[PDB]
Amino acid sequence: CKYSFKCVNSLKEDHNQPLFGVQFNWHSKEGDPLVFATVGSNRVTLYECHSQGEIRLLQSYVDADADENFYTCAWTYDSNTSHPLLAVAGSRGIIRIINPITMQCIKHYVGHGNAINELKFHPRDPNLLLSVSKDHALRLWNIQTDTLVAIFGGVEGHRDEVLSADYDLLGEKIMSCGMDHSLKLWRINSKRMMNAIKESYDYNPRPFISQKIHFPDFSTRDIHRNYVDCVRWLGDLILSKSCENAIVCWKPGKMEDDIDKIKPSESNVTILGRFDYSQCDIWYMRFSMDFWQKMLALGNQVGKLYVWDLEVEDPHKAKCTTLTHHKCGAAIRQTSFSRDSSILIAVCDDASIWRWDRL
Amino acid sequence: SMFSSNRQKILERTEILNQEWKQRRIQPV
Ligand SMILES: CS(=O)(=O)c1ccc(-c2cnc(NCc3ccco3)n3cnnc23)cc1
Repeated sequence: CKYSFKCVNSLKEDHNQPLFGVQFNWHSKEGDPLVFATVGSNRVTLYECHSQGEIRLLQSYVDADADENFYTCAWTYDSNTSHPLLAVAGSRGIIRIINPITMQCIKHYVGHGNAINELKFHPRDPNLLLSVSKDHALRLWNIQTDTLVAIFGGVEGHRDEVLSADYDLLGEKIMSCGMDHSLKLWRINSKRMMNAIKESYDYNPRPFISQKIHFPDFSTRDIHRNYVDCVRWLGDLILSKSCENAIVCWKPGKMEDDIDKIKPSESNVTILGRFDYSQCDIWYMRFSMDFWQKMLALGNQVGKLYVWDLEVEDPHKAKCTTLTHHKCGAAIRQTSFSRDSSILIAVCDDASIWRWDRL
Repeated sequence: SMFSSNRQKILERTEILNQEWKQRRIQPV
């Protein structure tokens, strides 16, 4: 591995509520300051990473509803004006698009009949927002035309609350997972989906008719024996986790089966490896990757930060020196790498933020 | 190998996104 990091700073947010999400803005241009967002309680807080471990508070957003509990945030930009944007959501089930420059709410989306666990923006189209809910469904929105493009759920949709989802690298497909122990593939490069996406860009005030996607392109309940709270693509492979204190690397179908040739009926699944760690068997503990997918990071319920080198084939030999600090004891809900992998931020259940600079 | 080829797919595809990001000039926060 050889990846080393030093803890250069930490701070605590005065609300003292758990911090459930952290995301670096990967849209900032090279040389611009490194900025990340933290979410917890009814707060969205922006910070700037400066020299000598300085974490400079930029602005704070306070949701008028004191009972709102943000679980996730995601960065985008306005395709017309090149202006940065931030989506936030949680407990209330409302998507809020905040202007990060003014820290004011631009617009919101109501629709999910329950809480939102994850928000992800399409890797190519910055207007395609994917929300994942406790309502058993995933929703795809066009935030430029304010249309609900598709609702992924129904007859062969998730049976329980959806916990996480991720787009592949080029955004041709989505892999979702939840409480129902399943992992479902949803192709968005299908002619039906591409057309729905085209139709949402054409919509201008009869309201827009969202596609109801009742059927996935693959479904498996044979990777994990309990909830699947985190999923991300690793090339054509999948990285997913449950309570088994391991992140599992797998692929739909048999060993030689190409991801784009698998049938929705595909019965088989090939487990390829495992990333073992400890004291992370509780729910809502997300893992992250850096932009180049060279590094893998997960925090545990006791303040430890596991980091793996993905360019090392053996998932045992891949483990890098686990990151610890004697004052970091709370649960690490989520981590975020800066776009250039030089900074790694971890947020905790005690409202603390930790900064790990690469050596 | 399964790894070698999966890593090249990641390389090629993250490069596509990196080239698209290089073209952009997103306004600083
Ligand atoms: C203070 S506590 O009582 O320990 C406590 C602990 C954890 C949560 C909590 C955190 N994150 C998400 N969603 C994000 C998410 C989805 C998959 C992974 O991460 N949630 C949704 N529903 N509850 C939560 C709330 C309260």
